[PDB]
Amino acid sequence: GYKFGVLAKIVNYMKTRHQRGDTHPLTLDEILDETQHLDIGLKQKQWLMTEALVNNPKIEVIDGKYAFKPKYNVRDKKALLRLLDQHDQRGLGGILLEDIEEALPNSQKAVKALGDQILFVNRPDKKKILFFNDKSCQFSVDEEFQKLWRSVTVDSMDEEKIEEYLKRQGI
Amino acid sequence: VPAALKRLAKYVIRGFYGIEHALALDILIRNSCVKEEDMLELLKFDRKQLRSVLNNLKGDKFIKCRMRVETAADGKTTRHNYYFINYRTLVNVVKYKLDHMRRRIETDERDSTNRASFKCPVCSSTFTDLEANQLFDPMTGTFRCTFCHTEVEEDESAMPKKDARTLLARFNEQIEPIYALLRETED
Amino acid sequence: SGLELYAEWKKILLSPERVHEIFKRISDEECFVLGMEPR
Ligand SMILES: [Zn+2]
Repeated sequence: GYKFGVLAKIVNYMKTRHQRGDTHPLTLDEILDETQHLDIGLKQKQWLMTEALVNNPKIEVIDGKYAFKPKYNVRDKKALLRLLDQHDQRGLGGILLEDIEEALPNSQKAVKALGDQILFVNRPDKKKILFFNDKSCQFSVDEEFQKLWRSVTVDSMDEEKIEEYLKRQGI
Repeated sequence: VPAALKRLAKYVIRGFYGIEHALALDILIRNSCVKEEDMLELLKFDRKQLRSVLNNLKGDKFIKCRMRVETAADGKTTRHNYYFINYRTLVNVVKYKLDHMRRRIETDERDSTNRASFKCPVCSSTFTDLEANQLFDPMTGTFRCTFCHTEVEEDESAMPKKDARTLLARFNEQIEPIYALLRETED
Repeated sequence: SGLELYAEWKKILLSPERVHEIFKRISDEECFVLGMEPR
């Protein structure tokens, strides 16, 4: 309606414009014409100019005009690898697979190209979380050893008994 | 915190635990003590998922937790869980988890001798060598099964015995780095 | 409560397994004091 039903179409229309490949920025008035919001309120023009078009993480202010932010979004295979590396280096955390698909068209090519470099963690809702594969220290054993490792129960022992075994065998 | 202790903990967590356990350890290495809530935001893990990993870490006593209670600015009670690494207790658990495997390896040597070789194909039951003569029927002049009255074979039990032997040599080789680290952490 | 035991000092659910180890650690002499024949 008023102050809410007009700003959204500006964002929605702008998103569609980028998909056409037009990286050129657009003015506040120019976007209004194509969004059929030429009659927008006067105090909405300044509010969008001062707050909406700067605070949003998808609006880039260029030479006084506004353009989409594809640089922040992952649109290349190299960017995908770099972003995960920063998350591990800075300990920011993983990213859901859905957040990358929308940002990276045909993300399957990039995900499969990197191969094992991406760690996929499947959530209960089938959502996959991507983490950087730190290849610094790697170690693995056969499933037989891992099953035997689980067969050695340890939560069922107290501290006194656990430490007693050390002197029992002489170590 | 000697650098040897930090490296020793990292080498073991990445070998017998998932990536989830290793990531939480790095936070406790950068800072001596870190809040459980703070760790959740950095790793972005689920509330239950983080607790499960912490419980497993607390189960093996690689890290200890202390509870601090204070009144918040708004007056509501606050219960923060502070986690920290106890190297003195951690080293004992690593030694305990290693000696048992070594003694288990020693046990494997004795198990090979007492393995039951005789087995009836019908009932698919394996009988010990000493028990084999018990079922021996003089009239037939060969081993038999009382339940099945069928011949008892022993060739099928030879193959699995050799597999355990190969694991002995490999286990001692892959574990040398852990033993070497332990010697460096004795001071 | 019901078929589950609670241990409070704070409060943690006590499982049947968690109690088995303590009973094993009990010596034979201690059982006599408790009025239970060990054998
Ligand atoms: Zn039989």
